[PDB]
Amino acid sequence: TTSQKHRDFVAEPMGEKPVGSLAGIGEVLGKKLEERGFDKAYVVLGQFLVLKKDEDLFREWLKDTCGANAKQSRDCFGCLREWCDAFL
DNA sequence: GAATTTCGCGACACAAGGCCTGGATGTATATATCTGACACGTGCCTGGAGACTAGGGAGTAATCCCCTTGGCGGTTAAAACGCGGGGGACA
Repeated sequence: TTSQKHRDFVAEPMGEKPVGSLAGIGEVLGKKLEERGFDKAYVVLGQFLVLKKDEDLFREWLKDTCGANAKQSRDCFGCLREWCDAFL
């Protein structure tokens, strides 16, 4: 149900992880996000938080920023929500 | 010492290179002619454009592992260098 990258991100605090470490964000989407500005994982975390942890809003924002499809956005949102529940 | 004579000198001659000049030739140019091949105009009709749908190809992440890179220590096989010379390039 969960990719290994998902668990690896969830287990420990993000600290200074690159945006490419998020579940559902690979090389291409990572590079697009870095161009768009969100060049650190905690930056995407903050963008998640500002949207009040909402699901649909965050998924639409991710699709509109880097162009990810349903699955990649869903994985990123799920990993971020679990990380918030585990450390926030 | 005088006269006759052989070697050299100057005038005549000849020969060769370089330059001055003109003609024959071909080349580029102005004028004039004209034709047939390029340019434009029209009918139509066949091919390109537009709207819509289904589905498969491709994009993108996740993951494994292999194989490419880098490093080390010896061990020589091969490269560098100099030197004499003779055969090959060049005129």
